[PDB]
Amino acid sequence: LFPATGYLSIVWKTLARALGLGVEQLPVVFEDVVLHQATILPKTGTVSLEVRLLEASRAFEVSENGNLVVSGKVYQWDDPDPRLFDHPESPTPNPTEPLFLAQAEVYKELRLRGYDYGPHFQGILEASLEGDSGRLLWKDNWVSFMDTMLQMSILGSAKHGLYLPTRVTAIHIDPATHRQKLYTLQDKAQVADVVVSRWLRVTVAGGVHISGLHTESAPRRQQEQQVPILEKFCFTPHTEEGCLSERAALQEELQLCKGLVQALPSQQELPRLLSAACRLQLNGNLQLELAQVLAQERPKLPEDPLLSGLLDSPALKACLDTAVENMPSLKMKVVEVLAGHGHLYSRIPGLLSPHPLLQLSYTATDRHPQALEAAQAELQQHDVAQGQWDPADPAPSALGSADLLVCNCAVAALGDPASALSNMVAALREGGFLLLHTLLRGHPLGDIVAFLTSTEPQYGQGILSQDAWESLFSRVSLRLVGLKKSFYGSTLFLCRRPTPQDSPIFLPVDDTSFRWVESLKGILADEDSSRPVWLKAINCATSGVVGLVNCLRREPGGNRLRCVLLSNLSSTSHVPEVDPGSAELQKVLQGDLVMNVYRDGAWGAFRHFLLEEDKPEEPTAHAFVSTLTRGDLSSIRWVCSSLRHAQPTCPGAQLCTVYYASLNFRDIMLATGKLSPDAIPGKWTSQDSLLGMEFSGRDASGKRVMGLVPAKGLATSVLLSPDFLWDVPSNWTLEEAASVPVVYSTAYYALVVRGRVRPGETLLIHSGSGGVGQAAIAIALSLGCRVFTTVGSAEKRAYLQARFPQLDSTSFANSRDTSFEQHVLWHTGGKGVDLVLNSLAEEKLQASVRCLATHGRFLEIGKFDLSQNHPLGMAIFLKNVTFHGVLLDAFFNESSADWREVWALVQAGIRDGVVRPLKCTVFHGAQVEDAFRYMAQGKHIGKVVVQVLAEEPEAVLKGAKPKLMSAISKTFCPAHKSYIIAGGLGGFGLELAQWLIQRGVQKLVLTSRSGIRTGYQAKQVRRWRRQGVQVQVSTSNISSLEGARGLIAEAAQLGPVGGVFNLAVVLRDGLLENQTPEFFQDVCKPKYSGTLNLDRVTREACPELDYFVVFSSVSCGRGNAGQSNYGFANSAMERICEKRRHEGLPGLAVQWGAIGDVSGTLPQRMASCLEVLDLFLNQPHMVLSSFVLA
Amino acid sequence: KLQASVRCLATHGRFLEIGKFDLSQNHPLGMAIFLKNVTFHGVLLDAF
Ligand SMILES: NC(=O)C1=CN([C@@H]2O[C@H](COP(=O)(O)OP(=O)(O)OC[C@H]3O[C@@H](n4cnc5c(N)ncnc54)[C@H](OP(=O)(O)O)[C@@H]3O)[C@@H](O)[C@H]2O)C=CC1
Ligand SMILES: NC(=O)C1=CN([C@@H]2O[C@H](COP(=O)(O)OP(=O)(O)OC[C@H]3O[C@@H](n4cnc5c(N)ncnc54)[C@H](OP(=O)(O)O)[C@@H]3O)[C@@H](O)[C@H]2O)C=CC1
Repeated sequence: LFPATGYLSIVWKTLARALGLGVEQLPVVFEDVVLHQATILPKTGTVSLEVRLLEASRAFEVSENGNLVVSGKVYQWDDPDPRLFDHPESPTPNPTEPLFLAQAEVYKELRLRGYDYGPHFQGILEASLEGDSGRLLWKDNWVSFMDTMLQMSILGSAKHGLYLPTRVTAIHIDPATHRQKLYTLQDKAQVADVVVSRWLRVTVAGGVHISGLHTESAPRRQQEQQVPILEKFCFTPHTEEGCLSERAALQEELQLCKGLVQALPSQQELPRLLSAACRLQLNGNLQLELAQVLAQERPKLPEDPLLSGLLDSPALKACLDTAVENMPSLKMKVVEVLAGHGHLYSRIPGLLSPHPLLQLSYTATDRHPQALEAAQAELQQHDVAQGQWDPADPAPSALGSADLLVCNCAVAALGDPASALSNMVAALREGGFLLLHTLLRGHPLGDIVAFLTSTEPQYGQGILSQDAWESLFSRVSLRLVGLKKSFYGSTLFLCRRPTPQDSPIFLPVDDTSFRWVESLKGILADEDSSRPVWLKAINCATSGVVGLVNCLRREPGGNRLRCVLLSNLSSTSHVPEVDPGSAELQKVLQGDLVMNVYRDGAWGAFRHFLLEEDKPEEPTAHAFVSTLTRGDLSSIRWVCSSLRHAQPTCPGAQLCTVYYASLNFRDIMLATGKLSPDAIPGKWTSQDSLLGMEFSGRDASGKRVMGLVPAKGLATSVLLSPDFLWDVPSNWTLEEAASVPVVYSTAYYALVVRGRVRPGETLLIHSGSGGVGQAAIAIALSLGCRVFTTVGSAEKRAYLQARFPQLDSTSFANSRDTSFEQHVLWHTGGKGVDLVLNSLAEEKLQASVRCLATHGRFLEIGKFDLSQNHPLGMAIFLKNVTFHGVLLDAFFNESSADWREVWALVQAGIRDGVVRPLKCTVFHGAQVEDAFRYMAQGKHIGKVVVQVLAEEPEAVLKGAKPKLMSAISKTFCPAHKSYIIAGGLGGFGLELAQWLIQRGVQKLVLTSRSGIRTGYQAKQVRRWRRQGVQVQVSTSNISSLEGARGLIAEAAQLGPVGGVFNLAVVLRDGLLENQTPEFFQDVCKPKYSGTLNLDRVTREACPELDYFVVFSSVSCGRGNAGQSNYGFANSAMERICEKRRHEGLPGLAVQWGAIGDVSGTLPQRMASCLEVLDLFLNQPHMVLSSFVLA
Repeated sequence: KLQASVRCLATHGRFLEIGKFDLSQNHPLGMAIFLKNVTFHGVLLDAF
């Protein structure tokens, strides 16, 4: 975006040229600068900005493509006053804080906010913590300097979000005093001192003086935001059976197929084929007639759920990951046989996308060129190649040796099992894999397919018994590493070509001293030897050997690494013996898999799976409507509410159940995104919903009440001060009462309190149909005034006429047009109207002002003109006119003593009968989006209310609890509980702490060996303490068990322990040869030992704990080079977390690819990281991962 | 100087104008001030 200071600079240069002076010779003054729009500089091309000056009026105007962009007033400064640039009195006389933000931290904070400034705009050398005074650079560029001024001004604002300048009351520039003020540091760099005075709304530095700067929140909505890949790190046995048993549709399909088979109906292709086969004849069915039939000639059998059920199940992903893992290289070569019918080419490439560094060379082969001729576009979109090899014959040299083979024999027909397997194993490289999908004979579905397809013997041959397949594998000297089996007899074979037998090394890796590193370091050094090196740990289930091998394999010589781990999550589970003579070790050796993990009577390895896309939901009593995507009504959905944790004792609390909640224009503007949430007065969390202003429901005591709330009133419960509650009259209905509060309260405040309306006066009430208009009309007629009202349409006119008989046909006008001015002036004899209640647009507003009579009073309740700061000719005040700015939002913040006046007025109106409920259209809670759309259309008359809960016949109900309801899950914390973040003063720790506080923690303990030693840390800590949070700094190591106990105890003082997070990390990078046992001890001490100490102490004395999060890294699992110790520590942490959950205790381990704001994966922005952390916290899996693919 | 006076106002403030120069000249007045609850009064004893 083009900086506003850029506009100022170009205007200044234009004025200097017009006067003939040079820029540095011309002290200029700006006034009433206004930025109507922001210009976006394109990457390629140029944008022309045109500046026109009106010398007579001292006005300028910048335009682009004939569109106004900037306007204001500019003129030469006749008599510069050096007194002007003297630094103002400091708002805080004595900060007395040696700490101060440096350049890096300043722009780190600004990046967190959303500002991304490059080197040329990084002009702030330092800034005081409060952000009031600092030092700026002077690179001889004016635009950079003034933009740095604006940056300094923005740095102090507590409000979050992205704010940009919109108006500047006045700017003074004096190059001479600027040159005088500049002074040099020790370096040759030139600097100037800046001072910001929020009290006087003035920013002064060098020879510049900005006053009255006004910044307006930007939407801050960027398209094409990063989309992280979410996965769950789950254990996976090598062999499984009944994989798809959970699915019902598959079972129903099986029932249908067997039913047709019985005695020799659905949309699925296979049941349709069976029905066709049985249709022609009940007995003696022709093989030809059943083989061919319309709606079956297509290769839609694979599309049948039964046949391709396993492929859709994760088993395919597990097998593919297993194949990829045991690759000496980082590149994979895969070939598909009979691809025309297999169609795996359309599926396999998609599954391997998550791997960041993997490079794939896929090639599809078929018996005949015409087969697979179709879908050539599908092949083209992927990196695949055509093929002609027919498996029966020996493989062509072109394919040669490939890492992996995929067959999909279940649908494709194989000429002969033995011959095809021989050809394949010939094609398969040494140590490669053969993925084979087939249907097992002797199973119900197997027998059913055997009865069918008898016409083609080749397919019949493909169907074989499980033991037959196993025997076939042995004959071709192929070893079955793993097997996946469906519940209906389908299966998925994964076989590996044996590698030349070699004597394997054995190295215990369970020593706590890490001295085994030297032993391993020596062995790997002997790169000449090709003997595989088998690391095996059996002493501890928490050994993180998995991460170690994952990292080591990348480093040179890592090809020889192979792991064997025994981790049982149940003590009762026995431990197999891994002695060389023991059978199990020999079996795993024959398999020759990199990862061999045994857990509770099963051999397997950890795998990555994409987790469910759906957002978790739970049944809750407290939930509030929210828009998950700002500006989209389609996203409106219910979310869990923080009200679950609340104190009923407090008299100010007065928690109330919600039955009907109304919608107002403000709610639509918020949902539509036309109104920024920050525009709502008050201190609001960044993540929250500000929908709904009024409601009506039963109090905690059951008494029916209607209430008014600043926001969050559209929910199943509201926390409200009793001052904002009225008792519903016995004759009203809770639905009716849902409309009275806001409209009547604002009408009374506008007329009686401010306008001081007297009986017999004259009024002009715009938008009579609207709720506020109806309330105002009802109030006025009671006094006995004469009313003029404007209505958009004829039906609204008729409705108002019916509702208010006293009102007359001459009391109407047209609102959408500006013709009412003539009508009012004519029917009033030209005198005008005493009182005006205006809520219309700029031109309508100007028209209304002319309607005022002498001693008139203008009541303004709109916002558009006020926000835009449109001018108002003051000549109207020559009469005794009084202009009122009426905002009801002020009461919710202060002046409650004043608010009681309006409360009494509304109560008196209610009891006297003046107050009448408006017409209501009811939408059920589940249809809230429909209500929003209907009100957005603008055809509604009266109010739109959402029936959150139906009213009971009883007048007063003892238990007013809301009915349980299902909504999206969110994370909130009780106020009384205490939370601990180990190493919370790091880059991630502080951001996580802030995120938690926004969830209402109120009691925090941050651990760090060094303690507060940076300006940013001190700034954040003091900011939090100002909000009332009880922050604490420990400096107690979690590595030492005594240290962990002390940390927990001191945390308990603030209150019961709620959650503990382990973000402590010390890293010592370097290749294995460089690593030494000391570095491993140092790296694992805060992460491995600390986690064990925290687990022990928490399980000992933290009964109320519910959150136990341990931050791991993607390097573990995925693998990375030169970070073996890091991977080991992370893997150990993950193992501890996995064990904890098995016992019912809470525990979580998160793997982050990279953090940007504070291995082929781009750094992830902090906002996305926190969102994903919330989602993870709400999920039940033991370990989760997140990263952004390059 | 009139513009300077407007800025000094606080929320719920009231502005009482008794000078008749700017009013007669019909000089502009930014309406953004009214966002803060504010009542701009045009005082003229002459009416009585
Ligand atoms: N103290 C304060 O600052 C407060 C201010 N207010 C203001 O009161 C005003 C009136 O609110 P209220 O009458 O309850 O609003 P409603 O939406 O209930 O009524 C809107 C009225 O104005 C017109 N209108 C407004 N918005 C739309 C729209 N999106 N689509 C179609 N027609 C629309 C309608 O047509 P038509 O007019 O043509 O018949 C209708 O008469 C608002 O401007 C609000 O900001 C309210 C309370 C507090
Ligand atoms: N890209 C990333 O940053 C990624 C982060 N992670 C993990 O996420 C977490 C957050 O990392 P992040 O905060 O960015 O990194 P930091 O390096 O900033 O975290 C280390 C912090 O912990 C403190 N600390 C060190 N030892 C201890 C100890 N024994 N007890 C208490 N505090 C201690 C350090 O202070 P001091 O040195 O003075 O003790 C420092 O403040 C870490 O667990 C990290 O491993 C993993 C994946 C990606």
